Amino acid sequence: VLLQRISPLQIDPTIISNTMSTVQTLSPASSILGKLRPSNSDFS
Amino acid sequence: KRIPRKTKGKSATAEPGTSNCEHYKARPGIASVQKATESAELPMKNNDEGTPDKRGNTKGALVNEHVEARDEADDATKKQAKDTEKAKAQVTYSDTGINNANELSRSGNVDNEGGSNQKPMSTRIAEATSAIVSKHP
Repeated sequence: VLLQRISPLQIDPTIISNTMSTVQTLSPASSILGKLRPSNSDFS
Repeated sequence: KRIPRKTKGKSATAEPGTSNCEHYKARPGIASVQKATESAELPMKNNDEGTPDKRGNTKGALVNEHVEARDEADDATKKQAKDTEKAKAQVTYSDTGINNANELSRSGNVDNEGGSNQKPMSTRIAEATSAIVSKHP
């Protein structure tokens, strides 16, 4: 938690979210989207 | 002066150059990093299992070493679920692929001598000295 408050680096999933894709024909980008789960934001 | 304990005893005008105007705010956030540092200050607790009291009995729960070690892993996982609150812990101390069957914690089950501690040491000493007591006619 102390390094969370110090560190300049912040983490968002939006880089993946706008980089990958936009969207039973299993697309690899959609598969890794559901695998990475960018709706989660937890970095303990 | 007098200082109390914490434990238990034995028995012209104003020259310019300042003005409280305060235009700058803390860029990382001084209260946030302040509370983080205050949380980080805390010294760790000790375990006390396997250590005697004044009388001689080892204080602690009467439980096997390995099952207490796995109990403490599960409870630290529970406090991990408390912090950064979820339904489940992200980082976990139980459910590891590493086999850790040969782990021993500290308990009150094993005394300092190397025997067991289902019967307390003070009771053993009083019984041993009560085995030989002689009386009057």
